[PDB]
Amino acid sequence: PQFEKASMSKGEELFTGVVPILVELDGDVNGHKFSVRGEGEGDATNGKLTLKFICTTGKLPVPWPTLVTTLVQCFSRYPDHMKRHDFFKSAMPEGYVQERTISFKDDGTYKTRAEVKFEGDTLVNRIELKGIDFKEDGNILGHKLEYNFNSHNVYITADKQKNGIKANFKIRHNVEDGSVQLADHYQQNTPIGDGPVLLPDNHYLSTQSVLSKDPNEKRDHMVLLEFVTAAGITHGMDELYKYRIRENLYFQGATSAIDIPFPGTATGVIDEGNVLSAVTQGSVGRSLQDLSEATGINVHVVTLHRLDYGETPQSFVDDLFSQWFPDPESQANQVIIALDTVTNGTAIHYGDAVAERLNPETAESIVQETMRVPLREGNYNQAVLDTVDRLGKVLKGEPDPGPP
Amino acid sequence: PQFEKASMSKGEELFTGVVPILVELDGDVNGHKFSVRGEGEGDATNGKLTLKFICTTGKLPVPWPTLVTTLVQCFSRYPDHMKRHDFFKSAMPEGYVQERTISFKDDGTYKTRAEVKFEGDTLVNRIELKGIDFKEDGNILGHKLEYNFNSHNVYITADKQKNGIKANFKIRHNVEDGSVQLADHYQQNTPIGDGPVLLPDNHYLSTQSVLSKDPNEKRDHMVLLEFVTAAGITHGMDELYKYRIRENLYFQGATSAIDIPFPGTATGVIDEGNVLSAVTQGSVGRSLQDLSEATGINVHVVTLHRLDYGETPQSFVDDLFSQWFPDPESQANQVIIALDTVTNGTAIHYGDAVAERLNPETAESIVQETMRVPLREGNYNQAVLDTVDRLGKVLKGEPDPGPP
Repeated sequence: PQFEKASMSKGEELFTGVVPILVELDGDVNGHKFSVRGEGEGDATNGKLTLKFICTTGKLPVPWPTLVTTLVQCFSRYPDHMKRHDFFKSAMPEGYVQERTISFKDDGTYKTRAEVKFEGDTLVNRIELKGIDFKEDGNILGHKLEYNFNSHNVYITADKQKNGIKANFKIRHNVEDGSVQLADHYQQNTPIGDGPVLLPDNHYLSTQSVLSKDPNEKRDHMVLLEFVTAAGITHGMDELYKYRIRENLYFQGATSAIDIPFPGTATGVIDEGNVLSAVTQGSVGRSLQDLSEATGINVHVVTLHRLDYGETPQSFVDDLFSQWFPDPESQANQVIIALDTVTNGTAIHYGDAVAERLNPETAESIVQETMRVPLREGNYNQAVLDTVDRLGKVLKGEPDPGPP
Repeated sequence: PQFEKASMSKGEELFTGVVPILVELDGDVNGHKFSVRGEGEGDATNGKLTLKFICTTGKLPVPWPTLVTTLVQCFSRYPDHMKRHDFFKSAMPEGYVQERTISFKDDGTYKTRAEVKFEGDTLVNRIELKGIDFKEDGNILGHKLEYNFNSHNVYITADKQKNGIKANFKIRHNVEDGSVQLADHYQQNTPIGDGPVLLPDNHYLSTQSVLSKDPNEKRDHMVLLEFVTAAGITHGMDELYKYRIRENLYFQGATSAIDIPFPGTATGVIDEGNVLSAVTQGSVGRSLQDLSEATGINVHVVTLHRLDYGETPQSFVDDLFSQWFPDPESQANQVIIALDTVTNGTAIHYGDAVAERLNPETAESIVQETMRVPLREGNYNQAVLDTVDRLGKVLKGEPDPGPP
């Protein structure tokens, strides 16, 4: 079996071999202050990672395993069929901001902000950690955690408004008395630069960590080794799918036009890519209804997650319109605007009655300029409202306003 | 997110913690004879594995990395949503026979047979290896391979006839001159005992190996550490799906009745679970056609991979018959027999005209005894032919023969 061997981003090629790694952390938990420095290497092709951390201020005031997740997901092994979903490498060399909240069950919580970026040939992770309201003799400050680490799944989803991702997972820390201490993780990454990045389908990383000690070393330290790979889960893999309906977990795949059936409505908005607020849809709804009752032109606005490979925005919107409005009579009385929320590609289609009021060069200007300019900052709500505002005045037969 | 935490086989519960491990290998390559013994532990919940191998006969005549794949896939981490596909643990404690052929590109080939089974509380892998026609100064016998190891995917499929699995993968061995030496792997596993086992959907294991040396050790040896997890890939995850049609790679999922459209044929066989030879289908074809032309009863035989969760063999065959033959007139002139090839569950449905010749207690005997008895040994061809033979004589109006 052979898959897409080609490079999917420029950043991906920086990790082609072994990349040196540096980690720096300034922490404060309940006021006990500390610092950690770490160095090692990473081999992203194989998903291998090797680091040695040391506490530069004495002995760690918290247990080492509690800092593992804080102390470079760009070194994950994305198999060939998953390469299009590797956000982390696509943000390089500029890097990303990785922020987290870590709630230890029945105990305090960490608050973390790091920058992960290339400085020369080395990948650098620079962290600030703050820990609040921990129990004086709890599992954390009391150092009751075992020096070992379990494997986990990190569930990832795209944050399209921020041109980044979000992730959630539960870390299980073995307690020396046989119990288990839970650390719920909420995470957000956002690229430092303005270059383009890969916005992923829902997927997960399966993680493994092996903690050890350096016999020669006498400072307080941790030796860590890791393997990491990405994978996806679709609804058909989940025996429990039928029952957990009463999201952000399943690999969406591409949207083909047939996947969107005609809504059965004169006008409206179809937010399949889930980028629009209910308040926005309510406003767009009233506007398109205004246009209909006055001009008798019916518009639908369709968002979607991403398009099939090989199919373009124009080709999707052309197919959809044929499917919705088979009869040429059902045509012309109808419009459709489409938006790919992963790529921000847009396109329109309309029947001749509309073109009896809408010129090509204008119609392009409305989807390629008025609509796309706000997507430059991830403002999908404004992109749709502006487009609705400009087009509606055209179809009401008014002075066309300008593009941005 | 929460998935099926429950146990899917009895064998699965033997790996609940850390299991001690023992490996024994007797090898002969081009006549250079050797033995290796290894001991360590495995933690299948986390997909971790730790072993130390030593050559008991001097220095290894071949490079250590070339024996990694030969020297316990039961220690793989199956995530919760994949537990139904873990063949390896379900064959325990009796175990399985793991046989392989390893073709080193432009060089010789290994031939291997092992038994993996529990002896007391320890998992034991006992291997015989034979190597044939290697190059005297090749990459193998010449010891030109680097002491390191890449990550790989092991692609797995069910071998239903043998109540086991098959797997294929390509191992890439780094060569000290910068080139890469390929070792194509063909594999077959079969349970040692007669107890029930899990037959899996297509899936893969993503593997990682870290090779190291023991400083205190002076014998020829290898220290190995491993992480391993299972995952699946459906067609929608593969950008190249549309082009590689002109198999055994994609996670099949369950078959619902709607997935099988009415074939458009008076009679025939539909081998959706892909267990029947063309020669068998040709024979069944002529028989069912004989029954039709003579008695005017039309039979279809349908196999399928496995059923949706919650749906039974009877419930699938009842739905299918309604879907194929809506009109009660299209009924009675028609029969349908269904077979789940993963579970060997069977069921029939027929219209009243058939029951004007076919008694319930008999119809059951034909699908629950005549058809299932040959499935006990994985003989799907004989199961269908026997059932066709017995039923056809009933519907021709002849002395019913017996069940097994």
